[PDB]
Amino acid sequence: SHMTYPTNLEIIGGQGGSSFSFTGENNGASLEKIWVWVGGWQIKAVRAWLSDGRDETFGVPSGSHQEYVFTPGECFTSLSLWGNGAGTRLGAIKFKTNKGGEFFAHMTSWGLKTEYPMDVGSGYCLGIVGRGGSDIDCMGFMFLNAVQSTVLTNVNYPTINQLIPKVATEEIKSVSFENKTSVKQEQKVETSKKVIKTSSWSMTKSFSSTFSVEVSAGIPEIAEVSTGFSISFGVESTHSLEQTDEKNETLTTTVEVPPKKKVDVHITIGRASFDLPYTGTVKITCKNGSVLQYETKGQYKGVAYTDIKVNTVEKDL
Amino acid sequence: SHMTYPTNLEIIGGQGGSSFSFTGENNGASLEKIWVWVGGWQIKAVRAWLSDGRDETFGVPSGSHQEYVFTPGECFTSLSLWGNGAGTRLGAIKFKTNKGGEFFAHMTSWGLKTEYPMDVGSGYCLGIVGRGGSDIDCMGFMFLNAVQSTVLTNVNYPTINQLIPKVATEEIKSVSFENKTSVKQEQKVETSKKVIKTSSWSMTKSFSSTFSVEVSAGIPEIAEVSTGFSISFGVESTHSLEQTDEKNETLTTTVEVPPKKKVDVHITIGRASFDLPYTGTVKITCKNGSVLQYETKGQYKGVAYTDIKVNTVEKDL
Ligand SMILES: OC[C@H]1O[C@H](O[C@H]2[C@@H](O)[C@H](O)[C@@H](CO)O[C@@H]2O)[C@@H](O)[C@@H](O)[C@@H]1O
Ligand SMILES: OC[C@H]1O[C@H](O[C@H]2[C@@H](O)[C@H](O)[C@@H](CO)O[C@@H]2O)[C@@H](O)[C@@H](O)[C@@H]1O
Ligand SMILES: [Cl-]
Ligand SMILES: [Cl-]
Repeated sequence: SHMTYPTNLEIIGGQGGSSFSFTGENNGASLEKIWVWVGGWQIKAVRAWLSDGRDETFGVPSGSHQEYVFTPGECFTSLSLWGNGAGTRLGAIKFKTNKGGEFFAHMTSWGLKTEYPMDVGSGYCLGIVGRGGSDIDCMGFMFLNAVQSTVLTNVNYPTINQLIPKVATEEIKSVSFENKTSVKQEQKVETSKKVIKTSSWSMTKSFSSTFSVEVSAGIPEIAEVSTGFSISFGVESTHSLEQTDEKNETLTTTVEVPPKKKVDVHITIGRASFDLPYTGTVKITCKNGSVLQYETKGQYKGVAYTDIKVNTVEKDL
Repeated sequence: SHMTYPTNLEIIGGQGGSSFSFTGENNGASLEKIWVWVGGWQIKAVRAWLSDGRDETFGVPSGSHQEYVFTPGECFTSLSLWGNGAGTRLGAIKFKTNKGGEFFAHMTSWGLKTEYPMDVGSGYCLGIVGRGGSDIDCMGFMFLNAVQSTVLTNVNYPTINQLIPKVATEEIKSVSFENKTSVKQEQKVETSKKVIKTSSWSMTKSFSSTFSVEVSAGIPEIAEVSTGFSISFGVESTHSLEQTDEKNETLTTTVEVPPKKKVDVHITIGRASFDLPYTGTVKITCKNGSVLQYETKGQYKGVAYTDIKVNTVEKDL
């Protein structure tokens, strides 16, 4: 049998110190900044920040540090690690990024020996894992493996049943008919109106800049019933994380004009702006068949419309 | 027995003066600005500007004018005209728009008699038609009737075969493998890369703000061939006027690593941004079955990508 994993991690160095694990495996967070302190025959310490705000130091800093700051969407293209030649510490880190950056931090006295080039997977670095004490005994960088799909699913809007939506009226057209005869009359009125419907689900920028996130979700919809407006949780379908859809809404109406009456026809549409929290599950499927999933929450913003409405008012003359 | 038309025009007033027709039915231009001069027993004159820059005056101005300036997307919601009550001149114009505006210009001495409320169709005003001399003898506002669909089709890119595409390399990943044994080795490498493809076809903003324009067109594509970068006119399909499609592009590669050899693998993708002219036909189908079409020209802008490329280099160590 053959085992695959959604992350790629190759740890280099010795067996001393105490284990550490500092990664976004739980929530999709990525490595956002790293400080590296070197010594004569080791990497001395590493401080790392993840995109979710976590910040931890391993080993004991001495001297000044080298820094690398990753921008959202910046991924590794390559990584090599060296031990210290004696098999007892990490000795050097070298990487390059898809934004043209390079970084090289190495011990200062002892010469570098065997280079270990790594497969960065997708290039999205989830953090670092190794062992430290006084120094960095060993370390590796964890990557998400190449991705087949990244999907936001199991979406809920937990406040949707409490929400009272503000629905603004857009006038489309009004016209007046006059029936001076003693028999009812029929008038056809055709209406068209462009509507622009939008949906967006917020996501940490690092993740959404690196991966094309598809959304499997119902969205909020708006309708006008007898008792007023009603919000509903629509049927689940596929969306992009930010989605806009234009269409020409149309309607054909037959207006009845009673004898000796004026009828005014008022044709309108209601526009609603949703701004409410959502929860869901991010499901990553790797090319190698493995999966990584985690729960998330953010803000849904949406613009939705009612059906075109026709109201008629009758008057004399 | 029954004729329908893509335009709706009801002329009110008398039979004197000379005929005029000032409308965008040739090119989809709309009424952008109107000045109206009134007199005691008539509308005296009207000056009109269409969205394509045309500007004409009908009748002979006297005194100050009233103005209405339409913004892109602003459509009529209602319109009423009055004669001067004697059947010899236009007497008043009243309209309301979908941005909440209202305008009422009327003769100043004689009182208004019969109101003629009009059906504004889609609300998109193409211009004015009537008869003028000293005064406005008669006039009507021409509207596009309610729309079923509006499509940009028959799209060509007249320069596409002359264009030399500027393709930027984006690095995805590099890794090295070593084979110290005297027997063949294989290494599987999987790659994923987010690509964001875009297409946009420029259009006069008054039209595209009012109508949901679908595009039935092929789009420029880019490929890597033996000599260099081959552009091509892709297969026809449906798009929106500004479109974005993101995807995780992926590839699995089996790398052969010979005995006593080092193989470096360099994985890239090419991104090109097209900027070139297009021609096509705007076809409007009204709800009543009629059609208005006209030829148009604009600028297409597109971002497109090559396939993921794998470059393999053999070293000896
Ligand atoms: O990270 C290196 C090393 O750090 C700690 O050991 C330190 C010290 O306490 C020891 O006396 C000496 C000798 O071995 O070395 C270090 O300075 C420990 O955490 C150790 O496990 C670790 O390898
Ligand atoms: O637009 C009104 C009227 O204008 C012109 O006629 C003017 C003038 O030339 C005539 O002498 C007098 C009297 O008949 O009326 C106007 O002042 C013409 O273009 C006419 O056809 C038009 O109705
Ligand atoms: Cl070593
Ligand atoms: Cl009249």
